[PDB]
Amino acid sequence: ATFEIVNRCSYTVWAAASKGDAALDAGGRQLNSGESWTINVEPGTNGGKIWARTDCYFDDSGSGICKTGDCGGLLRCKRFGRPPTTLAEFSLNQYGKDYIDISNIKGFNVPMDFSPTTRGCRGVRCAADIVGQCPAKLKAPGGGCNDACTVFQTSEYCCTTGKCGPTEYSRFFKRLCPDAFSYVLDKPTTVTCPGSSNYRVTFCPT
Ligand SMILES: [K+]
Ligand SMILES: [K+]
Ligand SMILES: [K+]
Ligand SMILES: [K+]
Repeated sequence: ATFEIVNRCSYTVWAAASKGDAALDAGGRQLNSGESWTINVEPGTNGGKIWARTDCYFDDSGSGICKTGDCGGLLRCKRFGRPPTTLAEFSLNQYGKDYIDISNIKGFNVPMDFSPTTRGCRGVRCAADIVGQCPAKLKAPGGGCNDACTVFQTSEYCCTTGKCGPTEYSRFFKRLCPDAFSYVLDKPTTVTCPGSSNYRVTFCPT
């Protein structure tokens, strides 16, 4: 499966792609404003994520830091990113279909559209100004809008028991972005696509 990753932001981002225990494709690349990067993701990939990182510095070797979504200081992510991170999430070729969503469960850093480039399902989008409207207690000094689990580390925000309800904080995310997961047990906003669909992730789509 191909994913075209497109940075429409006025600022540089460092795209990242991982399934948590490994890179997808090269795992990360710089995208200047306007640039497109196409990756190939193995069929059957389960629990993959794509995200943007902001304000990154890398050396020679591909090692450094980012202020949002840093993945163990690698340019080329092999692991998931440090919140806050708006997340494009996908599982491919799961009993005949693909499943995509956007999640704010790990907070929000960059607005995003995640859409098929092939037939037979809708895209999803979270492109509201969550960072600008972020509740004060969730603002990350580093940049972005943290989720409540990240900030407060409670069973209720993190849904540790698998028992949790929506919260004042999750409802903020949901209000701004109805079509993205706002907490672990949110009413799913997952879209079913044909197996082996292809996709475009667009940062700052509007
Ligand atoms: K169709
Ligand atoms: K869309
Ligand atoms: K709400
Ligand atoms: K779910």
